[PDB]
Amino acid sequence: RMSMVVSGLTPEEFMLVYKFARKHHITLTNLITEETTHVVMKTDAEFVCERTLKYFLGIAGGKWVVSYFWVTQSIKERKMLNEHDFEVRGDVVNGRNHQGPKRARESQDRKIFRGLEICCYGPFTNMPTDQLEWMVQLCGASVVKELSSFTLGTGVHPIVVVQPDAWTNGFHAIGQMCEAPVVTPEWVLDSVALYQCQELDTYLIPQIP
Ligand code: NI
Repeated sequence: RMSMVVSGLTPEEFMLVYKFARKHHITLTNLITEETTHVVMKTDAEFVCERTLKYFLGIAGGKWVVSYFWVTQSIKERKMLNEHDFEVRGDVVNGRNHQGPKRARESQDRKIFRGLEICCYGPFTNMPTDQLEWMVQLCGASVVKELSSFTLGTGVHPIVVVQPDAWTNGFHAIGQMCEAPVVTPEWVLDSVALYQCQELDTYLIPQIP
């Protein structure tokens, strides 16, 4: 009916959130799933959090993404306060005032990656490939697993995502094996924090033609 996960807390802080749940009758899980309604981030006084995977998947899902002060307040006042009044404004990498989760929460009709074909190519450390894929799918994109498996005809646009630093002979040769733009994960990541497709320009990768 209403389910939660948390990111960046401490055993103590978690203890607190459990209390919250216990009282207000909220479900609590370790893993974030389609069902998870809420994601609670540790933040600074101005509601800036670290960029965590739960952060990202949270936004992708359009779920509620609130600062930890949501909790301590609803405790400090024996009442569940307004999700709205505690949301997350930004994060350490993308700026402290970019108000992402709000959009996504209110942009579920027009998802940024509506009508895309995305292939997360090669090894992904930092993040399980399939979690990334899940992420973009949540944003309307369609996942492809094989470079050779991109659809044809226009209207649809294909994109390749690689984590360059994760390899050990040529990941610049990609433009050869297919006719797609190549970018680093950061494209996606920012596209998701901000909830707005980004200038691949900044993310493109040199293809050995
Ligand atoms: Ni076009």
